[PDB]
Amino acid sequence: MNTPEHMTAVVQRFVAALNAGDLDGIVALFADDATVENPVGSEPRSGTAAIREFYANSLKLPLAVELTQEVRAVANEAAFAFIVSFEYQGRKTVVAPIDHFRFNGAGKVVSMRALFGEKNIHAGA
Amino acid sequence: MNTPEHMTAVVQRFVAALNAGDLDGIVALFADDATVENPVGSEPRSGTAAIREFYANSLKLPLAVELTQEVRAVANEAAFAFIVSFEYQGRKTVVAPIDHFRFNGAGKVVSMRALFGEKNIHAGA
Ligand SMILES: C[C@]12CCC(=O)C[C@@H]1CC[C@@H]1[C@@H]2CC[C@]2(C)C(=O)CC[C@@H]12
Ligand SMILES: C[C@]12CCC(=O)C[C@@H]1CC[C@@H]1[C@@H]2CC[C@]2(C)C(=O)CC[C@@H]12
Repeated sequence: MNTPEHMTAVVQRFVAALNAGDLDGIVALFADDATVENPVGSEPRSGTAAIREFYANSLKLPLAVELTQEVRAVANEAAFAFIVSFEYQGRKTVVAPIDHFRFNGAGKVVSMRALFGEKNIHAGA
Repeated sequence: MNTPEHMTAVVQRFVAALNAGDLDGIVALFADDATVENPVGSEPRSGTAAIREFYANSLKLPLAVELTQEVRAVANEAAFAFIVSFEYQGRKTVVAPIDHFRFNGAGKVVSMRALFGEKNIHAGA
């Protein structure tokens, strides 16, 4: 039974896993046949193997992930605003996406879509 | 093609029209066969008539709407975080949803979903 409380807690665990670089933890929130579309408009990754690979590469560089507003959750779906910060070669970048999660009856994430464009990628600091 | 500037402009136009109670201004942004699902999980409403009725009913109370973060836009889709404030049943209320728009080739919104739950509805008694 997908309660808003459960979906919201999952978003929190997702953000926490990214910050800790806990790959297994992240993957554990997704269903076996879950799909990840990053960014929106690209071919979705499908399956545990593909999802694990995506997050492995996405975590090569240490990330500071933070929820910037309250989580929106209703009818087996949740959306959240946040930022992802990292640095390379003394250059700071802050990406500000809006993620959309769809959950199944078992409470696992069956679909994730990260919506953000170049204007949401802020270089400099 | 849907440029990030166009999708962002439409979102801004949407928020402005709501603030001004400009019913025609709002409906003009939608395709004649567009769908509105507000809130997410409810029965989708489609077609100009249904969409106009939804907004007319919504506008029966003065609405104070404002974007709270940068608009996210990429691949014919946009998502934004905002607040809708109004006084109802003797209580100042602030609703904080995250909306998602899908655009067609003519730059019209063909699908919109407003994701917000009871925990995103803040009534001040
Ligand atoms: C691709 C991007 C955003 C673009 C970029 O420069 C790299 C960064 C890596 C981490 C990604 C993020 C998009 C949102 C993702 C997909 C999450 O929600 C968790 C990992 C996040
Ligand atoms: C239904 C609700 C939220 C709940 C309520 O009591 C009234 C208010 C009316 C305006 C609606 C808003 C939900 C989000 C909507 C649908 C928008 O994105 C523009 C009009 C907005």
